[PDB]
Amino acid sequence: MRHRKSGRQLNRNSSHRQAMFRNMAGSLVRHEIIKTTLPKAKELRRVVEPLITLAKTDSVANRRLAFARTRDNEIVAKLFNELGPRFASRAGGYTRILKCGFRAGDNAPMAYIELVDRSE
Amino acid sequence: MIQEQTMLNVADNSGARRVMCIKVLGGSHRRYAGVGDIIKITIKEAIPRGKVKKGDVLKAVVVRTKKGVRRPDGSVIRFDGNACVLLNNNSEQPIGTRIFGPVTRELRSEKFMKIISLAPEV
Amino acid sequence: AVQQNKPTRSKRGMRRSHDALTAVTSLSVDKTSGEKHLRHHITADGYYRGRKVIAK
Amino acid sequence: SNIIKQLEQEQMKQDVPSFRPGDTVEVKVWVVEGSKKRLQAFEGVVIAIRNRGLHSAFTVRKISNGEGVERVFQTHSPVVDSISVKRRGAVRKAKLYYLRERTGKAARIKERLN
Amino acid sequence: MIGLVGKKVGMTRIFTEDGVSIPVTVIEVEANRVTQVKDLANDGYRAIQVTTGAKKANRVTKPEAGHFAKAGVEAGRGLWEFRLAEGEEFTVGQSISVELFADVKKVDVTGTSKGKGFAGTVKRWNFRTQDATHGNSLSHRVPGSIGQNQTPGKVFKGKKMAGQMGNERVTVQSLDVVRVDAERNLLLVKGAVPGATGSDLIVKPAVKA
RNA sequence: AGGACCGAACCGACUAAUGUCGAAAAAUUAGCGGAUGACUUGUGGCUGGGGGUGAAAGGCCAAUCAAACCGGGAGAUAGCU
RNA sequence: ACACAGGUGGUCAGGUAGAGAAUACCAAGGCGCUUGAGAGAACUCGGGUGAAGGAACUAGGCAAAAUGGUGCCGUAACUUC
RNA sequence: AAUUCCUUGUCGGGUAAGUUCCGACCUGCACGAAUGGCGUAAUGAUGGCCAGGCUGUCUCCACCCGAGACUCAGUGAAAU
RNA sequence: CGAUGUCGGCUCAUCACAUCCUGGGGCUGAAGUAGGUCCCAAGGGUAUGGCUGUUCGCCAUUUAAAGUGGUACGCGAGCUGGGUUUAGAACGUCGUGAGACAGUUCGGUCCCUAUCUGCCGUGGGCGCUGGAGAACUGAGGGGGGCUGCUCCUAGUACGAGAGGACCGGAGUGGACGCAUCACUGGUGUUCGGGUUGUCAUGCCAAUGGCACUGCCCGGUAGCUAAAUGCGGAAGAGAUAAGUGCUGAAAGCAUCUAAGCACGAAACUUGCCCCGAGAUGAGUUCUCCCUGACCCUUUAAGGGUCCUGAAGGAACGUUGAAGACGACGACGUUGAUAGGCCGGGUGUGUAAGCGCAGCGAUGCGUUGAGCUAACCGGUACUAAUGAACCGUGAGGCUUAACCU
Repeated sequence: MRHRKSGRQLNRNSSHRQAMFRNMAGSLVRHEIIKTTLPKAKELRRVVEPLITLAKTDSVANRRLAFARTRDNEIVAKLFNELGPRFASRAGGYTRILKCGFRAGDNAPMAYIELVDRSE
Repeated sequence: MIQEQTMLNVADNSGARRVMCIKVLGGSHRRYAGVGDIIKITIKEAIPRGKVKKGDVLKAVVVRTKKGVRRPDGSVIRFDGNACVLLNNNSEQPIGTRIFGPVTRELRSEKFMKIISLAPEV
Repeated sequence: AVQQNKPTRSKRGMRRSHDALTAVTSLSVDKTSGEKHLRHHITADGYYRGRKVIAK
Repeated sequence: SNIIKQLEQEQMKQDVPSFRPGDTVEVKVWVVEGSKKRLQAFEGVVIAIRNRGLHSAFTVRKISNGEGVERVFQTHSPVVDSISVKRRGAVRKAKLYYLRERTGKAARIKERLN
Repeated sequence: MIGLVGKKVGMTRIFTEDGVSIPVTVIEVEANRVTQVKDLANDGYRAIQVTTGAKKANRVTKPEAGHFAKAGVEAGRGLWEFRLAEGEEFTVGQSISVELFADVKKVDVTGTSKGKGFAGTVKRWNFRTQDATHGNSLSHRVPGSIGQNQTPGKVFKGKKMAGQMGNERVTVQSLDVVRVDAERNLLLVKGAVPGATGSDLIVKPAVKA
């Protein structure tokens, strides 16, 4: 009855649920903005935010930890070098959620998740 | 918690080794026996010279419980096993004299004060 | 587990009572581009609250 | 909230010895005998410690004459009296439940003293 | 006798010097401000209407604030009525506090229980499960037979079957009050009152023996 | 050496659940029996309806078996509906 | 009868562990099974865990649980030895 | 007794309690010697009984992870 | 007989009273106690196991009692299939045989997505007559109603002794029911750690994937019981059996015909929940609305433009709320959710580095590192204004109050 319960299943078993966020987070970091379904977007907010908070500091331990999850040398180098200093001042809240339209083919409510900055 | 078909380790010099409960007394359809209750038992394993013999019916008081009891502060006392002390089926007095192992404080009734004196600990 | 006599077309219609869709009636016109976007939804071009939000 | 914690902090006795789950501890506890109030001793291994502030508690396993006896205690109760530690053991786990079935030989906890 | 409206804020245990751990709920009972008094003359019964808390000014609306305006009392979250016991008299604007309960020994708490939602009969009425195995097919927790046969040819009103469980107003009677704090606006009653932590409760003295 | 043992491929089909307008006009899942032999299997032949074959039930003979299927006598006869 | 969880003879068949064509993870190579998105009720199906007791359940230990390997030691009644 | 109607025969063992089970008696309703009789090691997805081990079978269910169920979008049956 | 489809058990029941227990009384060859018998009384309660397929029944042990029956010998579009009736097979008996049976013995397919009525829950529409926001009244309805034991009285009343109260008070329990996680525990495939096999990260190291969460040891919040609190009731009114009182018919007498007073878990309330769709549609408090006009059968009318309020809904963050609706909080004048900061809790001494050891490994830095839902703060991010719906003074008649 999920009283005071967190998380979302997203109609998947745990392992697949976890592994797709490992992929979705790195997909975000490399592109800084992605289009996805709204409930998936809200659950992504509890994943990338820890990483940007992990990149607000810097060490060898954090470099291994942010490599422990997310399993990518490219992303971890994209992290800890640009995204960290770019978000050095913000106290949390590094993502924006913009609700786009409706995915015609499953009628899913899609949305845009991007970084706050995205300065070009 | 002791119930029907529960094997009990004997805890006196009455002359048994293993006993099995059959019927928790005291009230219609009572399903459980705590540390200070009378149960009806049978004898399933006895020493060859004891006061009782294999295949009799009599009563006991379950003195040790793996579930244990709860003290009024919330503390519990959980033993390792389930032990009983045999009775006299009419007079409720214990058969054997020497009682092994510790007993709880809550057995302190006037009708079990004999057992309290014979126990070594607590 | 089946019917006994076929339901009348009248009884058929009454079951279709609560099936009409609800109209939107919430099309907020954007402040700058002026598109007919839904509330809390970006426009067709990617404007929201008077801002090129999508950068696309 | 602040309401419960204010109401709880004025109940915890502020003199707990910091023991560790795996240290042999003697616990002294009150016992009332109708009118006569007496003190009672208890010394075993601390196999489980639970922290909840006021509801913090600890369990002590003592092998009595023949068999083991396990007993928990409300740390902040007036029933406990003195929780004098006896020996700093060296164990890895936080709850020592394997001592429920490892008696005799394996029941030797390794003393720490570091 | 009249009562008050509190808010269930967790529960805990109070150790006595006798070593008796007494579990108690903590209820913050704020200043019950009497809004409006009804009478046998105007209405047909003598009772008062109270309020507690303070809603946001821009949130509280026109009719209710105008209702609060004639009473001249600061706004709270909703109202509650309390039947008088023929002889006690309080006027509009009087601030009833928790000091009323510093004489009583047993109270009654009216609360709104947790909502379990659509709960099965096993959880609702404690029906017995039918056998997990021994060939039992597709039927473990269903109720089973619900009628007799052709003689009644129907199902009697009041069959215990599945439905919405909880989320319904109940009342635990005769809870021993332990300690009545005024300065913290706290009330420590023995036991466990209904509702989740943070919900609102109607507390009143024990009408029962 | 074994109509030997344990056990995959292969073969068979004892127990239970699911299914029962099913995924399927007898299957799936979980465990089971045989598994160098009276074994199993690919290809091609020979035996036919009151007959064929049968480690024998009266089982199988193209989803059909107290007697196949197709056509004919035949619009059989029907004190019954 | 279908873009059907079934059936279909022969050859090839590597790396690590392993007795092994078992099994586990992978190579070569081939695929994600042709409706999805959310929700996280009752109840059903496939499973994981369990305080204390332990067949008291039931037609019946049905099902689950458990035992399970290698080396060495040791091994009864009975027997066609 | 795979056979025994009377019948759950009677006695003994097992059980706190045993219409089933094992041993025995003999009045074999209506066993019997290749329509084979009486035993028999081994063997058996064989019928019945008991014990240890082990457990959610049960006392009494409790919680959790997935597939449906439920809502939205597309397609769209059936017995009756 | 163009199908009402099964014996018993299981789950789940309801009603009757010819009453098993509890309650109230009468009489005795009822001393007391404890029983016997009869009358009144249906509210709640009314075993667990062994053998049998069994209903039944016998037995064991309890309990205050383990009541008799109706309900298609209740219940199989709810489960089971043991019994019993399918095709296999065997024993005995009967028959020449095919087969049969006052017979028993192993094995052996239990189909159905609910239209309607019904029932348990939950909403939409309109009405309630000016509309809207809340708080209650209370018709009526449902739930609930069991009791053991010990002590005080008292070892008193009574008794030949042995025994042994009533009545009233209090404590402590079994079953059941409601409620809640503070404690004791369960689970916790989103939290920490160990470890077997193997693949990849170019290697070692450190991690990650898969093998039922790979196998497991612990474990927060929730949910939850075996856990922890609470309840049955008293009392009131009118009564049954029954006890009476004062009293005629019938000078007496008589519980009764007049009248009058007691008298049960029974009955109507008291206690808790639902409840104004109770169309007889209630009451009180509060807020909002006081437009120009054409028109016709001058109608409680429609139409045109002007105004569209209180408030509501939608949308959005959401919730110890929830299947969907609905319901509760908030929507920047903002702490609703995420994130963040600190704390707590849980797991047990991270990684890297340095020393000793042949090495596995161990010690120091380090009660570290990492922490899911929990608690206190913080607008960093997302809840954008406004729009849409909702109107413009509330018919007629009569009467009483004021020009």
